[PDB]
Amino acid sequence: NYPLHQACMENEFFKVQELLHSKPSLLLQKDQDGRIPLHWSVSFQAHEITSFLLSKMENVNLDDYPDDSGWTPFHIACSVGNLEVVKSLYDRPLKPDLNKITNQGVTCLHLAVGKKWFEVSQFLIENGASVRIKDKFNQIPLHRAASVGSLKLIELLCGLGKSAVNWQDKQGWTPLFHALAEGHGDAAVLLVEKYGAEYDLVDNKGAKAEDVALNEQVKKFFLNNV
Amino acid sequence: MSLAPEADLDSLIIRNDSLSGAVIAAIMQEAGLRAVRKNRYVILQSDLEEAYATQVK
Repeated sequence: NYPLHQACMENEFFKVQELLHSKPSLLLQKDQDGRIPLHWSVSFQAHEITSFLLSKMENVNLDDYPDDSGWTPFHIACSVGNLEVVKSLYDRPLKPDLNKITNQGVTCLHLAVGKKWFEVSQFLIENGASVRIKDKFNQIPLHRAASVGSLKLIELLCGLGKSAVNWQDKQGWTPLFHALAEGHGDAAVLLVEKYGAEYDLVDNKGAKAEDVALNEQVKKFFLNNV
Repeated sequence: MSLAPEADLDSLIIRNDSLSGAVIAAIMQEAGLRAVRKNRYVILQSDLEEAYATQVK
């Protein structure tokens, strides 16, 4: 039904050449999910197909190609993690808006961080990606770095990125609340000790960050260190 | 079926923590059903966000 797109998911290069040669108007055809061939080649890390397709998209701004979920090929790239593909998509005539949000309001940085792709996250930040765009649930990337318990990302976001640290989400949780709810004692103390996170804020159910701890061991460890 | 490589399931969980396993399963089953209407064997973020939008409240 969408031959070219399929060839991209399966990394059938020779196949992509053939289909495009026959019907060039397929380069930007959108499939049943609003995706163009580049969405898929990027999704399955088909480096050769991606390059090939990009060579034909010199005039294209990726920001104009969100799929049905609002994800452009760039959001897909940042979520998969390969620095080289992200670089390829970035270093072109027209550049992607690093802060473009999906329909759920998330940015590429939210995606790389939540998956713990340090290099990609560092790359976005170093090129101007904001570290405070709030998504539909009022979470910024730091909320995600804390929930996965990545010390590496917390320091990248709060350090190089000068991230806000006390913003509360729709649920009333600051990033600290997230670290403790997921048993990440050291990330929690890192937020408090080194980046000035407050631990007296209360969520919508009146609970404090120390009260949503995975277990009272993490709870004990936290209090014993902040 | 399976989640697309770029999918982000650990995004639906971070929202209003404290979802029974049951609800998580309902969401996944619901996402899978949405992929089927698209004739896809892989689950995309849209399936997940939509599945969540009608399993939580």
